[PDB]
Amino acid sequence: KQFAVIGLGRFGGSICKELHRMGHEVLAVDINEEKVNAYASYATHAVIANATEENELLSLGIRNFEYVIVAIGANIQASTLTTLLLKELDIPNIWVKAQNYYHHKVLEKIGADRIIHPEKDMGVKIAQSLSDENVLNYIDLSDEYSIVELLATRKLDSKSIIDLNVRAKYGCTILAIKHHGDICLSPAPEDIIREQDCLVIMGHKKDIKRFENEG
Amino acid sequence: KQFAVIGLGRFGGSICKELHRMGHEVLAVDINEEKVNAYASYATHAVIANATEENELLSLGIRNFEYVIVAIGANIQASTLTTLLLKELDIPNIWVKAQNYYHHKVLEKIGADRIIHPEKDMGVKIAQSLSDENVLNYIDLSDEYSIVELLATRKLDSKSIIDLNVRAKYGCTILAIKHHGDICLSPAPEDIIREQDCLVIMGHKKDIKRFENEG
Amino acid sequence: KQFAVIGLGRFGGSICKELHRMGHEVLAVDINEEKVNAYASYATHAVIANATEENELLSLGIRNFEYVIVAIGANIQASTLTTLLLKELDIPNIWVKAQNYYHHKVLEKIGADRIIHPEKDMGVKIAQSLSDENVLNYIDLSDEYSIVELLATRKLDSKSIIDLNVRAKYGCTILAIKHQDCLVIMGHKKDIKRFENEG
Amino acid sequence: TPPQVLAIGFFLTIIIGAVLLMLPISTTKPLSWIDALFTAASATTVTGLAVVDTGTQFTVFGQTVIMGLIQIGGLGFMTFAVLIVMILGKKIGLKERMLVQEALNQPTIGGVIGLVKVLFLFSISIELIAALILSIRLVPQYGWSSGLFASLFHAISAFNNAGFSLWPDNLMSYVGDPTVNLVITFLFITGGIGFTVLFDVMKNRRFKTFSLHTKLMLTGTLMLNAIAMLTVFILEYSNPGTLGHLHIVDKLWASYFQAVTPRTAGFNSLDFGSMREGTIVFTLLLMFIGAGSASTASGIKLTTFIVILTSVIAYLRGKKETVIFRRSIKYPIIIKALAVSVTSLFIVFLGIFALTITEQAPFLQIVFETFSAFGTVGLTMGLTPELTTAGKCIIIVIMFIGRIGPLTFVFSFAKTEQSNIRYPDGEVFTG
Amino acid sequence: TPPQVLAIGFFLTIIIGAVLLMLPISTTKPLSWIDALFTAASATTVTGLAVVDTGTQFTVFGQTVIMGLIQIGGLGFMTFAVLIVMILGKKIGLKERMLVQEALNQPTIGGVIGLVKVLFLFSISIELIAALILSIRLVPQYGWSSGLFASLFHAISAFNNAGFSLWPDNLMSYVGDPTVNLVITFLFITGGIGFTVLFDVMKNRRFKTFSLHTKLMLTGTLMLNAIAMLTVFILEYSNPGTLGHLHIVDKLWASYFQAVTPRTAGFNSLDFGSMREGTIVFTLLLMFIGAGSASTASGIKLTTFIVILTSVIAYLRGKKETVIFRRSIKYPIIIKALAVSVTSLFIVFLGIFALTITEQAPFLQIVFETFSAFGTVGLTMGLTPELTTAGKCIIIVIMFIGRIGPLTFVFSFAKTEQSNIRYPDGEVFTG
Ligand SMILES: Nc1ncnc2c1ncn2[C@@H]1O[C@H](COP(=O)(O)OP(=O)(O)OP(=O)(O)O)[C@@H](O)[C@H]1O
Ligand SMILES: Nc1ncnc2c1ncn2[C@@H]1O[C@H](COP(=O)(O)OP(=O)(O)OP(=O)(O)O)[C@@H](O)[C@H]1O
Ligand SMILES: Nc1ncnc2c1ncn2[C@@H]1O[C@H](COP(=O)(O)OP(=O)(O)OP(=O)(O)O)[C@@H](O)[C@H]1O
Ligand SMILES: [K+]
Ligand SMILES: [K+]
Ligand code: NA
Repeated sequence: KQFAVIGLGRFGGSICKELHRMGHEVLAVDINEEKVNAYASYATHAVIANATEENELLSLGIRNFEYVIVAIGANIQASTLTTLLLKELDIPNIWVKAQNYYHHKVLEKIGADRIIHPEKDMGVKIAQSLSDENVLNYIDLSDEYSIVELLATRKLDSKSIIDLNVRAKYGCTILAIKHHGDICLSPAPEDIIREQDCLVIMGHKKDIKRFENEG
Repeated sequence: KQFAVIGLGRFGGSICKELHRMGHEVLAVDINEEKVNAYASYATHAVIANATEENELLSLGIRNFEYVIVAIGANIQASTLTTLLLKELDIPNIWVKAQNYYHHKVLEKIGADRIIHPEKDMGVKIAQSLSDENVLNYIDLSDEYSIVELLATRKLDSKSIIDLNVRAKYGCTILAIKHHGDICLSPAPEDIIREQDCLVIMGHKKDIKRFENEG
Repeated sequence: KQFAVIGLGRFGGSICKELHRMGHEVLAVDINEEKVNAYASYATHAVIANATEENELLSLGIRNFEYVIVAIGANIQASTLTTLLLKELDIPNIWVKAQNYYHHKVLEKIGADRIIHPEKDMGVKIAQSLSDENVLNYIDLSDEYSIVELLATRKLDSKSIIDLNVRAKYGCTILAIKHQDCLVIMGHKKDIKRFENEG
Repeated sequence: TPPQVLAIGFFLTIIIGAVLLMLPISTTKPLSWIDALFTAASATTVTGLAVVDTGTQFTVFGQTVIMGLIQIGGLGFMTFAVLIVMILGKKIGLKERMLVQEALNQPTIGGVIGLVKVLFLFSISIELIAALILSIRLVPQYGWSSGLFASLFHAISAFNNAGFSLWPDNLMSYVGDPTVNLVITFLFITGGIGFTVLFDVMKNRRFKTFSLHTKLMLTGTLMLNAIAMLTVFILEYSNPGTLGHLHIVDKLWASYFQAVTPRTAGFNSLDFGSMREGTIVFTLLLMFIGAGSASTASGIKLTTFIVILTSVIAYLRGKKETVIFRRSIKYPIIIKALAVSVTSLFIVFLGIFALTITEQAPFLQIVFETFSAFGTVGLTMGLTPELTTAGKCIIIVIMFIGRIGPLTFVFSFAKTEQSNIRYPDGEVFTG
Repeated sequence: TPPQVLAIGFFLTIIIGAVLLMLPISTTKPLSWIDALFTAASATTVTGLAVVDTGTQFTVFGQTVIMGLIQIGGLGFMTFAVLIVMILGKKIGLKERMLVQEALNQPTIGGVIGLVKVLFLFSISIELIAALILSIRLVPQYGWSSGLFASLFHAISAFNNAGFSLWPDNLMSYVGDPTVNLVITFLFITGGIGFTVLFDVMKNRRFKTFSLHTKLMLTGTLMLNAIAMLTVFILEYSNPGTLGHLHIVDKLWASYFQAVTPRTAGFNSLDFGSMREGTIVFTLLLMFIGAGSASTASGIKLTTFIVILTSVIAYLRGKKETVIFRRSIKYPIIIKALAVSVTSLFIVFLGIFALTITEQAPFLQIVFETFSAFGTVGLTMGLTPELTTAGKCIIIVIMFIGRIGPLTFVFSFAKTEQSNIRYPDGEVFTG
């Protein structure tokens, strides 16, 4: 697998460093000379180029890359003209970082394989943590079902699993318990819940809200 | 000792010239090309570098310097980011020039060994001379004791030390009396004060003000 | 023939590419470094020069070009200073792209052989197609007669030429048919509009 | 590390060839450990300096090893490495594509693998055709087992700019022969012109569509070979040793052959030891210049010479920029060229200094040997068989650096220290 | 025109001085028109190449013309022209101040007139004192009439980097004498170190206050004289002709003397015709480099060599700028240093090429003579008395361009046309 990341920002530079850490061949493309010098150690090859121009795109050797990530999300013109050239170059997978809803509509038209909203998706996740101080991290399996990593309150301290009638009253199955820094995958009845230990609990999106409120 | 001065302003450039005058090894770092060409001859080593970057900071051998003076006091971001780097590099003495009250508080958190306000200290010293024109220069020993180099008026002309009751009535000691390029340390009774001469005195802060108004 | 095109914009860049396609010696001058690099392959000779200076204009051998096209139409100072120099250098044919009505009047005084309004000539041509969607292209022989390439409507389908009385009833002469098929016609401006309304 | 792989891989082929040549099977006579290493290194660096005669010292298998070393080192180590990978079906990664960019001296990685397919297909196509054209002359003279093999050996040797010849007189029996002269000079001119120049002419059939580099090589090679032909013919017209007892038609053929052979084939029709000193001095400048950045030749290239020459002449005319063929040439181009020429002169000077300490020989032969070894030409005035054990070790080093390039050899052991700091300007008078 | 005045004025001093030697008063024997023109050119270019022995061919009046030509040619033509104008009382204008800027190769016109006051006053002072120091040795050996003139002739000869000697053996009879060795080596080291260096040394007595050029010349001369002294001593230790039949004390004197004389005086204490070929090669690199940008020495200067050497090493290490003594060096300084070096190598190549056509001489003697003539050193291996009439005419042209500088000679007849137009970038591969 060969990867090219166009635009080394806070989002593009994170993909370069994580893919290089896993041991992948990453080409880092940027228009800023300071950015390219910064990511020379965190990429297989770092090139100064302007991706909106097709002649500079073919010099990089861009047709050899299966995945191209256009992580430019503040210039709508530079982002949409880059994914137009790459789509015209028959690049199989183009992942584009968008800015607003109208930018998402343009990239959907001109053939972006996946459109990403990093700050919008994180802002929604943070706003669930601000609204509910119990949650720490959640994953939406659907629009009505979720896995929520709860935080133990004072009333859950010194409470065994079978004492908590979560399985019957709420219909939520506890998946794991992060006990004092040690996980417990599929806890068996019964395990004592301490003062502050993560309770990975899977259930309906409305049902876990009842469990948080009723404690 | 080896000194480094980061930022060659009016304050930073004055430390470079003075320490070079006394015969010290001074490194003059500035991000501006024109400033470094001015102080290249007034410093042992002068480098055009950005001090907010760790790679440029480690190239100078900045760990070899006992004192680093960060004379950046209008860019709060550049000033606070620099002393965060130098604190990480275990510099024994980091002296930073601040801008306002809030910039002083950031540098206190991130461990500035000494924080300097050049214009605020000189403004207060000037505003003491504007309020009372009889004083020329002063130094505060404490919040109530000060050494003030006064200016002699016409009423103190043709008056001897024993004639003045500063020691008993005012409780203040006359330290020295400059006489037209000639200085008399610790005068003995009695010396005649001239028309306009220095009247270096030491005593309580409020007791000197009574002496100036009455005599 | 040797041509010089000064200013590689959307207009001048088109003339360089078209004359180079036909096999002509084109000199492409532009003050912008990135413009000249893009059109360097599309011109016989491409120079990064400022054409308002006489010293730079004589360095190009501009006196050897019979046709000089000044395709600067957003800088009146750069366009008028350039065509005053070329008139001084005794260029036989200076063609200038104008910006507005006042730019046309300056260049007419200072000796421009032909003054061109590309967006104004196209905009009037486009607005004629917007107003009546039947037309596709036209050429004005005079102020009242035109060769309008009409588009055949649904009522003109399966209708022979002899069935159409455009020669006598409308006084319009059909020239060609491009198989709704394109119908090239010629006639008076008022007479053609009668055929469009009545099919 | 892209330059470090090339130096290590190029050194391993010297070891492998030295082992294969030192086997009892590959030679008819006993061979020293240094002469086997010299012959192997003179083949993969593609020079043609022969301490021992190739035809007699080596068997048919030994000469088959030489053709393997010439073809591998002529086209480059990394060219065949990619083809092995593509034959085995393994994918070409970005890391493996960066090695090809370094080996072909390309600035960008755009289409650097597609150039390898073209240059390998073009190499074996024109080596097969020229071997057939040489067969119509060589086979009636040496039979079928030897005539077909000698034509095959020389077509590969000529195309890769090697100068290895099976006969004891290196092409000196074909001075007036138009068939050998035309075919062989056609091979090393096109084989050393550059792989990118051939790729550009193949895909673009009109001269105005060529790049600056292609127009520099095509016009520069034509002008340089014409001046060298004029210099050899005038200076050697009265020489009794060479070009004196020849017909006027043979004088044109030998002068034309000796005009093109120092860049950098190293074949010959006349004895260079009996030439005048005036022609040898001009040949030294001739073989300090090679041809083509990505080619089978060596030395400082023809484009490096023109870039430096035009940069000086533009400065002496007061011009502020270097313009060749109505194109500006940027400062990064000028700086590399200077390094290639200054580093190459320093290495040549060190070779002549070290050979004068070691060898007891005329000074003209020592200077001719070092320029011929560094440019990997292989022409001798009569010194290479007379070298000592210490002398041949110096020539082996010179041939190695000459082929791989002084820049990529230094970049093997030069730690590229990156720093963004700057310094105040200094004023030093360099008049 | 500032380069044109220098070229015209320099050539006229050769022609005027040539007639003064052709007079029957000047010489004892009849002197040819080319030998008089050679000796006149060998003096105003301050080279020291002698067709005929200076002591025997010329009388006292003829040698007085030599001292005038050495002094006028040693300090430069325009240096004495400034003194003449100031004496007569004519105002030194801006037009006249631009010639002085060009004569000293100064980039700035600030204080250039005052430097001529400093440099001429120092030059007449040091030549007068050094004659008195040499007077204590040359007077008891040659009386008062000849001993006083021998010391005066050599003090002018040594300081101005001439190498002319009245005796048949050019300082070969004073190998072990410290008075002749130390005083003369003091003169051409200080006389070739640079006029601007000596001005910067006297006015600032501390090394930290020196300019970049002054620090380069003091360190560069000390580094180069140390390597040269170690090379001559090691290579020539066991040689029987030179440095073999000498004591260890006298070995160090001749090794010290032969290391500093190629830059660019041309005196000797050992016979250069009997040196090993290894030592002669290092002397060519030694006398291709000169000493001091504005001095009595010539060749490419030491600061030109350090600039190019450091610029290449910075490129090979990946650095983006040339830094010497913690000072960056700008692009105009680099390009002028390479223009001097490339132009000088081409002219030396033309001199070696043209002499091999003309002279029937060994190649090393022709190469050694052309570097000596172009560098205005004057060291020989035994060729200058053996030159033909056409061979001598080439050396005069070489010595003319060598002393006047390759750049100023070209600027005389090179058109300076300024065009503000620029061109699109073209990519060329310079491997
Ligand atoms: N045409 C271009 N080609 C290549 N890189 C570009 C181009 N235009 C901008 N970039 C680079 O892309 C990077 C990220 O783009 P930008 O800062 O506009 O986006 P962003 O949405 O603000 O990113 P982030 O918040 O993740 O930092 C920058 O380093 C910028 O220099
Ligand atoms: N990141 C940086 N690294 C190094 N030098 C810097 C940096 N940012 C600014 N400087 C330089 O530091 C110097 C002083 O900073 P600045 O002018 O912002 O402060 P100031 O409060 O105005 O100081 P002063 O009153 O002494 O002039 C300037 O010459 C500026 O160019
Ligand atoms: N003095 C000049 N000499 C040469 N070229 C110039 C000069 N001034 C401007 N130009 C170039 O001329 C080109 C066209 O001019 P400009 O952009 O002002 O016109 P325009 O009205 O926008 O035309 P178009 O619609 O064709 O783009 C530009 O690329 C500009 O850089
Ligand atoms: K060869
Ligand atoms: K000399
Ligand atoms: Na427009």
